[PDB]
Amino acid sequence: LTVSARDAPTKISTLAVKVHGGSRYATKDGVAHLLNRFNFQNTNTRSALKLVRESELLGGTFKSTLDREYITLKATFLKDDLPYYVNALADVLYKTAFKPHELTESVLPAARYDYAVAEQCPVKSAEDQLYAITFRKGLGNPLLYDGVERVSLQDIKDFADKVYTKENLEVSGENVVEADLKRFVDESLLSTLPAGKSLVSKSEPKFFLGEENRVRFIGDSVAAIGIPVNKASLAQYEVLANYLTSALSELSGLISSAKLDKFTDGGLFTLFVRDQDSAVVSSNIKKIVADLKKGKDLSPAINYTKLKNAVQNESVSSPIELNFDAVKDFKLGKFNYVAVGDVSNLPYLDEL
Amino acid sequence: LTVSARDAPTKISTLAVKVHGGSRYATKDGVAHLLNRFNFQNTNTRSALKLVRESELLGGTFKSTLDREYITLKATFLKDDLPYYVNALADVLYKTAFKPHELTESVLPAARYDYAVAEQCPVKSAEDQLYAITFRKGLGNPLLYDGVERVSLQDIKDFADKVYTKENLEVSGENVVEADLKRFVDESLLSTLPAGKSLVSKSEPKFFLGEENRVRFIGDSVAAIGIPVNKASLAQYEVLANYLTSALSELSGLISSAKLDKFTDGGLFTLFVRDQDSAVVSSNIKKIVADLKKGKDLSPAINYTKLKNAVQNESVSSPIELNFDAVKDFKLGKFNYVAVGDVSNLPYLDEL
Amino acid sequence: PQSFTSIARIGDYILKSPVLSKLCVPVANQFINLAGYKKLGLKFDDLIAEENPIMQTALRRLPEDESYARAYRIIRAHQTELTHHLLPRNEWIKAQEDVPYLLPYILEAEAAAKEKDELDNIEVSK
Amino acid sequence: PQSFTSIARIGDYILKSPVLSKLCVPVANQFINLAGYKKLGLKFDDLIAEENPIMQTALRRLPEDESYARAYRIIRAHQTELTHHLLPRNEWIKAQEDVPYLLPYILEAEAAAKEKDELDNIEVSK
Amino acid sequence: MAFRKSNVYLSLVNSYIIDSPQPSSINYWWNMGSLLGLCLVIQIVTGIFMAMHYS
Amino acid sequence: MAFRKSNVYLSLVNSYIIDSPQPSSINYWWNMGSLLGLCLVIQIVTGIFMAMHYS
Amino acid sequence: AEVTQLSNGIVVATEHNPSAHTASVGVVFGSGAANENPYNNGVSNLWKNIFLSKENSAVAAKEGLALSSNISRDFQSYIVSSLPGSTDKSLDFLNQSFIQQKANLLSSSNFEATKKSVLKQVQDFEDNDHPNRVLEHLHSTAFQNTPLSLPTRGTLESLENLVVADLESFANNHFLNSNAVVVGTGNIKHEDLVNSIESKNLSLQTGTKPVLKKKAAFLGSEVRLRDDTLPKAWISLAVEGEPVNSPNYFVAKLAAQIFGSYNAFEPASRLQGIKLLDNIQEYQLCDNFNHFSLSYKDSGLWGFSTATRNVTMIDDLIHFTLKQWNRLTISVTDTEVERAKSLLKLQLGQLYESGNPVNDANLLGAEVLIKGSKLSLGEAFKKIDAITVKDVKAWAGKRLWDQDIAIAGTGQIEGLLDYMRIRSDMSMMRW
Ligand SMILES: CCCCCCCCCCC(=O)OC[C@H](COP(=O)(O)OC[C@H](O)COP(=O)(O)OC[C@@H](COC(=O)CC)OC(=O)CCC)OC(=O)CCCCCCCC
Ligand SMILES: CCCCCCCCCCC(=O)OC[C@H](COP(=O)(O)OC[C@H](O)COP(=O)(O)OC[C@@H](COC(=O)CC)OC(=O)CCC)OC(=O)CCCCCCCC
Ligand code: HEM
Ligand code: HEM
Ligand SMILES: CCCCCCCCCCCCCCC(=O)OCCCOP(=O)(O)OC[C@@H](O)COP(=O)(O)OCCCOC(C)=O
Ligand SMILES: CCCCCCCCCCCCCCC(=O)O[C@H](COC(=O)CCCCCCCCCCCC)COP(=O)(O)O
Ligand SMILES: CCCCCCCCCCCCCCC(=O)O[C@H](COC(=O)CCCCCCCCCCCC)COP(=O)(O)O
Ligand SMILES: CCCCCCCCCCCCCCCCCC(=O)O[C@H](COC(=O)CCCCCC)COP(=O)(O)OCCN
Ligand SMILES: CCCCCCCCCCCCCCCCCC(=O)O[C@H](COC(=O)CCCCCC)COP(=O)(O)OCCN
Ligand SMILES: CCCCCCCCCCCO[C@@H]1O[C@H](CO)[C@@H](O[C@H]2O[C@H](CO)[C@@H](O)[C@H](O)[C@H]2O)[C@H](O)[C@H]1O
Repeated sequence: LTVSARDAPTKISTLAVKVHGGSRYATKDGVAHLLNRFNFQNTNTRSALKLVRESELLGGTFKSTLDREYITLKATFLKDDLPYYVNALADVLYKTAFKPHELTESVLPAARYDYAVAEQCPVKSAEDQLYAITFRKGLGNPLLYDGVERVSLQDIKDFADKVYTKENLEVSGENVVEADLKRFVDESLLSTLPAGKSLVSKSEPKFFLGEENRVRFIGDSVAAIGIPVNKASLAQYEVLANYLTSALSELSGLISSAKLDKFTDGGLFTLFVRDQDSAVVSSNIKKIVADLKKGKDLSPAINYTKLKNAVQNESVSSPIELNFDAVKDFKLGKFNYVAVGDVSNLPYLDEL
Repeated sequence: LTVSARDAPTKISTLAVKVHGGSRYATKDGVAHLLNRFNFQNTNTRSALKLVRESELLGGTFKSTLDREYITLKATFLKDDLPYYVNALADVLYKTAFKPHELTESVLPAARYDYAVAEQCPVKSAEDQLYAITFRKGLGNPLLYDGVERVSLQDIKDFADKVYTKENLEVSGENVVEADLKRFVDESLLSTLPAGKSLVSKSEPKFFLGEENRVRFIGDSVAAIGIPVNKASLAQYEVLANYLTSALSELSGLISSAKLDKFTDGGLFTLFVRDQDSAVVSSNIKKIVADLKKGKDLSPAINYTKLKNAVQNESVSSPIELNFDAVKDFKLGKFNYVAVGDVSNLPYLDEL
Repeated sequence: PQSFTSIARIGDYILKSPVLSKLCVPVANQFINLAGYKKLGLKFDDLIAEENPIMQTALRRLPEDESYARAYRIIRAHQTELTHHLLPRNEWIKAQEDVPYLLPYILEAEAAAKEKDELDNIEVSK
Repeated sequence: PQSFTSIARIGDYILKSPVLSKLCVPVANQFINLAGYKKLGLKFDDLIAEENPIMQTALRRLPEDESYARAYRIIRAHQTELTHHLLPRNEWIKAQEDVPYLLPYILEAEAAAKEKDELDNIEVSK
Repeated sequence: MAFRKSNVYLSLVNSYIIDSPQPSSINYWWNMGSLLGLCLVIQIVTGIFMAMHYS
Repeated sequence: MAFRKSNVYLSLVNSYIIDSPQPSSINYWWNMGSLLGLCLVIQIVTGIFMAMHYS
Repeated sequence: AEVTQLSNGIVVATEHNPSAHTASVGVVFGSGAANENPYNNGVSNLWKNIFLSKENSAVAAKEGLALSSNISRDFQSYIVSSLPGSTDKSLDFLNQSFIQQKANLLSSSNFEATKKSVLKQVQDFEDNDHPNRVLEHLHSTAFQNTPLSLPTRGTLESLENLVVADLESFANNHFLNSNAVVVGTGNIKHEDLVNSIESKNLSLQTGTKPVLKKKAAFLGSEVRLRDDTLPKAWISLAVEGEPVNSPNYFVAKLAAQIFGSYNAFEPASRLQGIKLLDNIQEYQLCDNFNHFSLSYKDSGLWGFSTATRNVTMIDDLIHFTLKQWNRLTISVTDTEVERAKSLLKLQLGQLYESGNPVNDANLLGAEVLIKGSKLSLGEAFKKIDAITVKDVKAWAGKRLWDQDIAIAGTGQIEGLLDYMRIRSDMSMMRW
């Protein structure tokens, strides 16, 4: 039941209730996604309809976001209305109705929409694959519900019980007065929630190297590499991602995307090469790997990464990385690889 | 242009023109499938409709079958009408029209159907995967056309030119007088075909071991193992396949299917475990592998295999016959593994 | 077209009152037995006119097993009616079985509809 | 009504005959110029009545690029017609461009339909 | 499809008098409408024939 | 959908004289049909009113 | 909470944000796509891309700087972002890009490569971005043969005919001191920036004034780009709206908020207090729609955009939408106006109180170029709260009721009826 808030003389404020219940904690494939979609549906005392109509009248909006680590309930509104939004978000964690008709009429269809959109983006499929082969159960769990594993209404409710606890969440506020936020949170049903366990793991996750998986897909082809990174080794991978996607590297024009997904217990570096032509993907990926294997100096990209890492001002509980002033060289060692698309004409891990 | 036949005093005869143009030889993914579907469509001198109406009045039917190694044009008819069918099959290889409208109106839809039927059968998915990870580019080619690799009308015609040559096909006949068959084959356009070159590789195919691929799928889950086998080790895997599937083995009730696909340059042993419950699939595959690693005495299955192998044989081009007598023991070494279905709850090659 | 919300409000008021209850329930019991729908294998909730948005919402939300059973009772009743007979006594719906299985779905839909109408016409008092 | 196979048979006979060709073709050329369809941006094949199976088969088999081009000529012709004007001289279809682009598709469809009819009515002489 | 369904005029006849899905339990009271149609026909026909002799 | 489309009677009026897709190029010769409908109406109306005074 | 602005030849505008961990410095020119002609159309987009060129970006990256550039219709920006302590390094880069040098970036190799890239981007936009492509054509038809009709990215035809001389020619005519404003946002001190700029001499380069053109004018019209091979129908429809600084600037934005935006796939979007939603959800008339009130220097566009797979009911989608618009003139309710006020404040707040310095730099620069200052969010909120039902009705009575419309569409638009059927729906029959 952590509560933080930065203040400002603005007219708009944002409230966030971050719950450690992302896909990494999903008991069954897709339950975290379904729960995310259930957020803001009817609560025992207020319907989804009334919530929307009331919030429009006072000037505010709600949204529930899902990522590998969290399920974030966010509210954006006019500053003086803080108490209303604290209670609204609290009511979601404490008393959502979870009616069977809501699952069939709103939740499932909406989750199908999310999947359908993602299904047509080969890089997202490649990313899911990278997580799966590098970590397996846990961090490698699928982000979205695709129905391969049946998830019932009860499964969704059970996951809510497992994840919606006082010890498993952090309340954050932007352009909000901390003193009041703390007072309102203590008066809300948030403090009435059971004080379970923090699902956050301290130890480093088990990982795998030299793994590969191929997926046939109609559309653009993608070749991607994933690398599990240590808590201490994450600063050099951050600079690497920015360096690789900056004008400082000759191969930036060869990569579609590169980034470092950071968690409290480590991270995952992902690099994607996407193009409609399988030959172009093959040449690009082969060149990238060969170049990285030969190694390079990341020192020139230090000041640049500092700037880019800082453009993430919205985040409150951001992982501090004063490790930047120590990174210099990088040499590509072992990694994981996934081919998606015209697989019969894409490189195999063996060839790299 | 091999021509052989076995006669008998019957009413019905069958004629086959085996062509080495199965998926293993496919220039692009699915082209062999498309060519197989194009067989019996219009020829330059006779429409598909006339062929059907004419052969019905005579008392015969045509069929074109595709497998990993062959594209087989077969005819089943009343004995005395042999010459008509010899010429009919010859006309297909020599002069099919390949009209653009035939590709859109008949060939593609028919291939689309074949795919949709196979798509819902996870063992067939697992089998394609097994062939893919073990052999890759060669025999690892997808059996059917799925559209990941665009195949044009010209590609189909190019493949026909590549595969429809005198040195690349074998003519077989059952309940047919060989002397007459050879005469008709020589008089037909089958003799006017360009004398290209046999595509049959005499050397043993490149293979891989310890490889795995995981495929998410809604439906029954399947865990399969594939083992590349030499021409010499062929007989021992034949008895093994029959053994594991017979009442002689106490694990036959744990496996859905087990067989040995024989080619002139080697083969692939495949074993499949299928069930709606992933927990059952997990248990079974783990036990099967554990017991096979423990070693097994195949001697008792020798007489059974001679019987089963004999019934399986019918074509005048069956593999190594007398080789069973020397089989004795078996111990599972290295192999390839594929998981299809509820992959998040299926075993990994690691734990096998 | 009297709402079920209105019907329940009046009915509950009668059931909660010892005086009115002992006075009305017996007459209601006789009314139902004379109605004769149970002799056709029907439950009262099967009799509700369904050609309206509230009922369509209710029926859509009704769980599958109950929906199949309601379907059978309706078909069987039509067959019995066309033959101008009543069902065999043992197939009659028993008083204990004449349960308001659809009522809760109906009341829920009515409450939601009522709220939407109120919200669609809310006045703001500055 | 008259099949294109029949029109071609008669026409080819005239065309392959040095005598008739010199006597008929010039008349045909004047007939076509007086027709005026080219002044509306149309090719003769655009004029063929399409509400029949043969033509629908032909039009479906017409390659995309030519199909889009035919669509434009038809639309532009309707717009020009409704304004009661002709297209500017430079937009008129030239004799070299008035090609029978659809005819081969029509003839093929007719030949197939003729054969189907023959096969549907074949007699067996025992 | 059948001509009674394909033809522009017959389809209406088929839709109202042939394939029209009727509740299996309607009783004889549901026969009055057809009787009213018969009545209208009787009146119009007898009326017209009498009109030929009326002043 | 619009009332002119959903209503059983107006949907007929809409399909025949409001939303009916017409070829953009039909000329004035295509106006004779509506004129024939007008003629029939003129004849029936003037005829009925005269019938009231005819023997 | 305030915005400072000083002058000494060069107009400097800053907006200090303590909660910011970065700073942005740049120059915004009061010229954009609307200052180009049909033949050099895309020259500004060309400038943007050479500024973001690899050679130039590498120099900036070495110094820990990030480059940004936005091409709009009335304005144009070139921004450099850095940590608060490196604001000086940003100005040194900015000085080298415009003052010190102005032909190093225009080398044959760099120009040809950049030109080749933008040509690819524009071809992509044209072939794939249907909703935005349709909105661009709305502008093209609505303001045809007028400055505002030119697409910001330029056109393929004019783009491929562009040479280095066109870039220099445009730069000489528009990249002038009298047409610029140096902006500073994020964690920055007004004094530090004004003194760092004043540090250098550079005074002789100025005096020149930009070229003048013709006034933007709205013309009721339509452009239809039917494509039966696309899976949906995408259309944008609008009337002449309000220019920036119009007395009805906020009333127009509030009116647009009354009908707002919608996404059929988002559960909460379907529950909004928008009466139009009752009419369109029954048969699912569209996948999404968004109302807008686009304001520019000379004119504006008020209307909506929508995408739909319901190709046989487009007429109902358009009919119901326009019938709702009719209500703004005769029956819009007090509650609808109140709901819109709240949501308008929320949108304005999210636009102006973003945590992004580059967004603030663009907004600040663009506004100080037109009115010599940036209106406070506080004063905007007060104007919004003062809007009455009568104000909305008077505005709609002149802007919407029986007024000409501009329409643009692509995809399966066979069901989109002729212009007059749509135009007629801009009013209702009365006694
Ligand atoms: C002067 C102008 C009218 C002249 C034409 C009128 C003709 C029809 C009007 C009568 C009517 O509609 O009565 C319907 C009423 C309902 O009946 P239900 O559907 O529940 O039948 C089940 C039946 O056994 C099925 O039986 P089923 O089809 O197998 O045969 C039935 C019966 C039908 O007879 C008729 O013609 C119909 C009345 O045929 C017979 O076996 C009779 C042997 C002589 O049948 C009755 O039970 C009659 C109730 C009497 C009320 C009459 C009041 C009139 C003032
Ligand atoms: C006769 C007793 C029965 C009474 C019924 C009368 C009903 C009218 C019958 C006439 C008819 O159907 O003629 C159609 C013929 C075709 O025309 P189009 O489609 O090719 O026109 C293009 C127009 O310029 C569009 O032009 P727009 O629409 O802009 O105005 C057209 C014109 C229409 O006039 C009419 O109402 C029809 C005559 O209005 C004027 O400019 C007239 C100025 C006083 O119109 C013509 O162009 C006339 C050609 C000669 C026909 C002679 C009739 C034989 C008896
Ligand atoms: C719904 C249709 C009709 C009804 C309800 C109806 C009713 C009547 C009635 C009640 C009478 C008086 C009968 C009597 O007491 O003698 C009558 C007379 C007459 N009706 Fe009709 N009628 C109908 C249609 C027609 C039509 C279409 C004509 C065609 C002209 C017609 C022609 C006559 C004539 C000539 C008489 C006078 C001879 C007579 O009294 O029977 N009727 N009608
Ligand atoms: C299709 C519509 C009709 C046509 C083509 C038609 C035609 C005619 C013609 C050619 C005449 C002779 C006019 C003369 O030379 O004076 C006539 C007379 C008459 N018609 Fe009709 N008529 C039609 C409908 C009707 C209708 C519905 C009635 C209803 C009773 C009617 C009642 C009369 C009467 C009373 C006369 C005698 C008075 C007169 O001569 O004008 N007509 N009609
Ligand atoms: C420019 C002129 C302006 C002046 C105005 C005066 C002229 C009047 C305009 C109205 C004209 C309508 C005439 C057509 C008519 O009534 O026939 C309708 C036949 C229905 O057939 P359908 O078009 O295939 O429609 C759909 C129906 O076939 C589907 O069947 P269902 O759902 O049962 O609905 C059926 C209609 C039944 O009624 C009849 C008799 O057909
Ligand atoms: C406007 C008037 C309203 C009246 C509505 C009454 C409807 C009854 C009409 C009867 C049509 C029967 C057709 C049966 C048929 O086609 O099936 C034919 C068989 O028809 C027959 O056997 C002849 C039955 C004789 C019925 C006598 C007609 C009575 C005339 C008086 C009615 C005046 C209105 C197909 O039979 P199948 O199904 O065994 O192959
Ligand atoms: C039996 C059939 C014969 C006649 C066929 C010809 C059809 C002509 C019908 C005319 C209807 C016009 C309605 C216009 C409308 O609703 O649009 C209304 C506007 O109507 C008007 O302004 C009135 C125009 C005056 C109509 C003249 C009456 C014609 C005299 C009758 C001739 C027939 C006997 C909607 O207009 P808006 O699109 O601007 O919003
Ligand atoms: C309120 C007025 C009445 C309402 C009109 C609707 C009710 C109509 C009921 C009438 C029953 C009579 C139907 C018989 C006609 C069916 C045959 C037919 O349409 O064949 C027609 C040809 O008909 C004619 O030439 C004249 C028909 C005149 C009918 C005069 C009563 C063939 O049309 P067909 O459907 O075969 O079109 C080919 C599609 N490939
Ligand atoms: C020879 C002619 C044969 C007739 C062919 C039919 C041609 C139809 C043309 C008629 C045009 C007139 C239509 C006006 C009526 C439309 C309004 C309507 O239906 O409202 C109706 C109610 O109508 C009535 O009560 C009386 C209608 C009598 C009309 C008598 C002329 C509302 O119907 P609604 O569509 O809203 O559905 C109800 C909800 N279950
Ligand atoms: C058929 C037998 C003869 C019947 C008599 C003829 C009928 C005449 C009807 C005349 C006018 O009916 C009248 O039409 C005008 C459109 O022209 C309508 O006007 C409506 O659309 C116009 C735009 O075109 C808007 O300017 C106006 O503000 C709006 O109210 C008006 O509200 C309606 O009241």
